[PDB]
Amino acid sequence: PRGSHMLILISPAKTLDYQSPLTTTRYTLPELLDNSQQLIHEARKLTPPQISTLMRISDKLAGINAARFHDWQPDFTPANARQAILAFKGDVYTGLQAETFSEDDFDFAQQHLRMLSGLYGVLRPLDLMQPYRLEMGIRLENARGKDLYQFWGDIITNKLNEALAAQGDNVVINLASDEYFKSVKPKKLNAEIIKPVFLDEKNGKFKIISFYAKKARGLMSRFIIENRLTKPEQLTGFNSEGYFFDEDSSSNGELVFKRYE
Ligand SMILES: [Cl-]
Ligand SMILES: [Cl-]
Repeated sequence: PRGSHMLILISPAKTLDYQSPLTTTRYTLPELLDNSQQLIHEARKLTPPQISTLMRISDKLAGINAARFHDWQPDFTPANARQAILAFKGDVYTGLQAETFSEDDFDFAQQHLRMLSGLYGVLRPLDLMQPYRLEMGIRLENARGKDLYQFWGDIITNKLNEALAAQGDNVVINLASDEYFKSVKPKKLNAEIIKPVFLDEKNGKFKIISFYAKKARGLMSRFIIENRLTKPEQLTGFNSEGYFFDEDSSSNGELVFKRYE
């Protein structure tokens, strides 16, 4: 893989959509399914009551997810799976708004965007995925350890490095939640890390407000893709929905964007 000099990382989503019209029919296949299969083997051992307490979800949703683990099999097709960038729904994906992407937009995203995933490890935008719930921070015991950080080890970082240029200045734009970015090993990552941070106002102070911040990470992802950005300095132009760059508040690889109420 050639890789590129700019890679965006975002979180996955809990809500999945396999019924809306496909915005593109082009797809690829996830590259870490041998690992995924091992996790499915463990996940299948859980009863629905165990899923409900472990994942803190309703009995009904635990049942649905028990069935998903039972039903999962690695021969992915459009009849049984959907591209990750289309399947995921939630605040990040509302900001990203992939349903308005052109085929060229999808090609740029396929080169420059990756979703982290408890089950799949690393997803490309066009990678088909079968439905699941397995959040990265879940304490699922496995052959390699007591949780998914121990399971994935350096694998996720190594896969991201494959998508980065072998030499030259690379940047990884961390637009993922800490739960997911914890699966990446910065000392082993072949890139500078830049973390755009979105702060909203409250009582004269600026703070991370989760529902706003998730949508903002999506808006920024879309900004980068739509404008085909190549360099870190270009990210400071982001101003969607009232955010503005704050240079003085930005250090240590954070790029801070503030927004008034
Ligand atoms: Cl659905
Ligand atoms: Cl997020």
